[PDB]
Amino acid sequence: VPLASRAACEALKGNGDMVWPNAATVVEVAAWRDAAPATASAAALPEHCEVSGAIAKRTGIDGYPYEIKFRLRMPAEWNGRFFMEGGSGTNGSLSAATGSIGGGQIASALSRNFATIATDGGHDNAVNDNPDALGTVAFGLDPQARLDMGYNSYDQVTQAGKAAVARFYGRAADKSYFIGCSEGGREGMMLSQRFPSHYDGIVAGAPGYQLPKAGISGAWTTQSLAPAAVGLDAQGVPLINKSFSDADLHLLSQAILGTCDALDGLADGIVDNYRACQAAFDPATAANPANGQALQCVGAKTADCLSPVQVTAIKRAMAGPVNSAGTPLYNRWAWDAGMSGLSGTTYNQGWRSWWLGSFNSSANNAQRVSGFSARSWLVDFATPPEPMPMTQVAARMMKFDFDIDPLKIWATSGQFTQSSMDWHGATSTDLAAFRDRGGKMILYHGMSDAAFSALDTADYYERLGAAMPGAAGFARLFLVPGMNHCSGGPGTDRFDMLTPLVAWVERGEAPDQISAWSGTPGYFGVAARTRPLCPYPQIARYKGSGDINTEANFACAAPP
Ligand SMILES: [Ca+2]
Repeated sequence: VPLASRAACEALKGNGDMVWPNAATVVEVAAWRDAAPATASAAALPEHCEVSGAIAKRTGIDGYPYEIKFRLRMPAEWNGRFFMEGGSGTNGSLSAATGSIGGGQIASALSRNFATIATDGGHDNAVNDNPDALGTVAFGLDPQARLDMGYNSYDQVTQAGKAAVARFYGRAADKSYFIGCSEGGREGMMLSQRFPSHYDGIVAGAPGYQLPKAGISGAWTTQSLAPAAVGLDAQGVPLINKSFSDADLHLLSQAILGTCDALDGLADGIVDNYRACQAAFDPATAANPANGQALQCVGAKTADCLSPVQVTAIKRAMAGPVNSAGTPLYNRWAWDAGMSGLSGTTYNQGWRSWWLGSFNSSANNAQRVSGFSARSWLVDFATPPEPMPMTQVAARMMKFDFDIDPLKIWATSGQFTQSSMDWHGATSTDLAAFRDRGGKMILYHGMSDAAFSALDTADYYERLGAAMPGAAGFARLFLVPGMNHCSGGPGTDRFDMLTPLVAWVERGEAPDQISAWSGTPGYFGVAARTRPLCPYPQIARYKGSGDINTEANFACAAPP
């Protein structure tokens, strides 16, 4: 049976000789795939072996079925590297598994002759959909499905993929790479902390390393925004979406650019000096730079000012949750131009969908008010889980208690033997074993992400530098001004993180910069804008002359 062959693939399927690290591995599919042509939306895919199946098929304490699904793609002609893509939301879907590299790239890892694997995280959105437990978050009712969503799925699938690669090619992967954003960023940080030898290079974008506190931020932003809300929904809950119109947010963005844009030495619609900007900008006293007057309404509301009740609300929301002792429960958020943005008539919805939701609606549709995020908190991250009908959820965020409810992400209860911060949190700065075997980590984060605070990622990185002096030799953070959650918004949101990760791990060449470019250069009225991403705490500084949309006219440097 020759290696890297149609027969080697088929043989992975019986009483055949394949030895899985987990004896409860079942292969459903082992198929040979012809090389696929490039399309408008994807690079050409090489000829490869597709293996799909499931690990640890079992019944939950909720009577639902559970398994850890995986999909593995092993090219006939292999570059010797193994690649795993991270998830998003609460997972539950099995992707095509060509190896997404994020940063809006056309190319998959499979398109570069990597072996590629993905998992659903140990539940299935089609089968683990419980109308009495808020839908696709229903996995949280099973304790093991929690541990699988947190850490165990990624572990079992990594071991199984590497075993499948070793058998199919008759040698082990020279190096292994993981790339994820959001929940996938949490997974990459979890891997560096709990499974240091699983991956040699990790890219962790907009990482939910404190994901169980998102619901607490969410409750807070909701309660903070309820006073500026106009009108009610069917259940009598204020319409958080009506707190700010798209034009209102655009004004907020224009006022932030007014005080902050030029602090990097260049008026360009981009706040490169995020730190000077947080020191300098207060919506209660800043100028609307169009009419020279206070951003905050002196009299009645107009198009060209925001009301006191609105300034109060957004300020309280961005400061972040505290309990009655005044202990911070998450973190504060960065003022940035990416809270809105204009391309043609189109208003950036990227920022507002998280806390406010769509202005144009009879109902609340915010992620953190009534959407997936608030539901996930109640069923997945609170112990014990609080299932309820979907229409009670927004009310529950309004009547959330910052002294009782936050304790529940630290709590254990009956069969829930680990807290959500135990199994989902990835807060450890003990990365010595990762560092010392030659592991490299690239973190990136959009400054205008409303899912997770770029400044919370930065504080993790400060705490990593303090615990492990010299940390920049193995881990670097690239903050992206303007960028929303993983993509979108008025910034250079597009980049190839994979090439510089491979260079760091294999050649020891640290990224002093990473080229990025805007997916919507409409926001700056140009056809193209390219800029260096800079390693924290460095920022992009214009050299003094040249086209402002060209990366060669920018250096990475310390802030003034
Ligand atoms: Ca600027």
